[PDB]
Amino acid sequence: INPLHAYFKLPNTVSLVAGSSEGETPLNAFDGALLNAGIGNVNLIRIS
Amino acid sequence: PLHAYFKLPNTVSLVAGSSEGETPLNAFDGALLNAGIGNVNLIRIS
Amino acid sequence: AEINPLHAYFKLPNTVSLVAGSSEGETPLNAFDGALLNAGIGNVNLIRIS
Amino acid sequence: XIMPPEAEIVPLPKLPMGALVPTAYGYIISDVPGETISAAISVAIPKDKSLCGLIMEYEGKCSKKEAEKTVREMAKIGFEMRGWELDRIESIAVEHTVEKLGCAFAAAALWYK
Amino acid sequence: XIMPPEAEIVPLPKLPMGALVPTAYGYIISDVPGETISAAISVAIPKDKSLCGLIMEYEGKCSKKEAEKTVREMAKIGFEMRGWELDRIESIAVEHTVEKLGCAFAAAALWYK
Amino acid sequence: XIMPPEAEIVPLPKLPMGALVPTAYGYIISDVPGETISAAISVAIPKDKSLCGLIMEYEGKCSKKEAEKTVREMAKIGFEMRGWELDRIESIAVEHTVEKLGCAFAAAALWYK
Ligand SMILES: N=C(N)NCCCCN
Ligand SMILES: N=C(N)NCCCCN
Ligand SMILES: N=C(N)NCCCCN
Repeated sequence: INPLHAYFKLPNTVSLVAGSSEGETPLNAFDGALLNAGIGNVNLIRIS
Repeated sequence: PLHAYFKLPNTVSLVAGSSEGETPLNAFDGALLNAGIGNVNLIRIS
Repeated sequence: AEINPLHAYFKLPNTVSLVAGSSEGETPLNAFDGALLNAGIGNVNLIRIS
Repeated sequence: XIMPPEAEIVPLPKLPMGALVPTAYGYIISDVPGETISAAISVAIPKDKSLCGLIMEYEGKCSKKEAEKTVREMAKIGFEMRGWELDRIESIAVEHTVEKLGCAFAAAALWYK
Repeated sequence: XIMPPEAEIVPLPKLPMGALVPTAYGYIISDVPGETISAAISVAIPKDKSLCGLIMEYEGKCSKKEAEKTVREMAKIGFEMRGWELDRIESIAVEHTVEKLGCAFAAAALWYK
Repeated sequence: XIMPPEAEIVPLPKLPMGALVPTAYGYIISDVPGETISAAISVAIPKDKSLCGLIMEYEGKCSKKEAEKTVREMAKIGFEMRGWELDRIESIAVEHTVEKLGCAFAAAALWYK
């Protein structure tokens, strides 16, 4: 049986990414690093 | 709908506010209240 | 029985629990991890609310 | 934070490993031997259950007693700013005496019944 | 942050109390009497609607005009870094003159229609 | 962080722009020309598949090598504190030599199959 409403449940994959970048401001450098890592166009919800 | 559809946020609203406070956290709470989002839980996005 | 509160925006939490803990650690993050474990919430992902 | 309206204060339930838990927390980490650090959390509960509760967090180089007193007052102030009737304040605090590197942590975890 | 493709900038909706609202924000707190503090938010909107918008936040000991100018430039830079055609930039800013202890806050709240 | 039980480490999937991705990350920003900054991320995977994985992050003014060595040890220590048997630790790191203003970033993004 193919699972439905999968996105409403707990995440089931983890991906390790990393990157770096220069920037005109700290936030622009941060943004550049995320872009360099491949996750620059999604919203990061920091888990602690 | 009878079957909840997964979706990303489709609205963005710009708000701003300021406030004095007895402590930093109370001032922050006051600023959120002044901005109109003081009674919701903010999940900070980065 | 699982739920991602960030996706099921229409289903708000209906309970609140107070916990506290402390711990020594080899690094600041390991000390933090230890404190969460001591508090009974070390094996879950905390989504900080503000 | 904010305790949703009609939410109940309950002892921490058995949480599935890896669960995404919305949590308000305060913490402090110190590497100063012999230093006492504390963290505390408070939840101001309204008399009108249709209203939300307010969660406040605090951390500092002080005793558990001072931390809890401070965080409780912070929750009280939040209700005063809103002009809402306060039913009571539930709180918790913890103190830690650093040996080499320690962390004091207090939290309000929002979950489901 | 990031405004999802096809998302729309709208006035703040009626949010249920206690809702977990994904929000990009900038804030600053000061206890220096007479000090002016500001916070600002900008959203760079793409010409190509298949792409996303970029949300930037800024805070500092400056005026509302300076904060808004800086945050708008930050969004522009973000689009330049991506090499995306910029349609326009929407923003908001606020300033506060501290009496005893104040906070300036600006945010972009993401929700669902 | 925490990798849910039975979750798998996979290459970054095609993410929908604007997605609210639960992410554990470490970052460092520096405006000192010639300074080398690094960020690293690790995940300790348990032998017992019913248990969860532990994600650790690290950042600092050091080499890529030192950052990775450090973050891997941090994950191992987390498993030691839990008394959990180790399958393996996966990690990645990045270093950046500041020209004017740079940022090093490492993260573990949780998503869906
Ligand atoms: N009203 C909010 N959502 N936040 C301000 C107060 C936060 C106390 N944890
Ligand atoms: N146990 C937690 N939820 N957090 C602390 C350990 C993981 C730090 N990235
Ligand atoms: N691209 C991101 N998700 N973040 C960095 C750029 C946006 C900062 N508010």
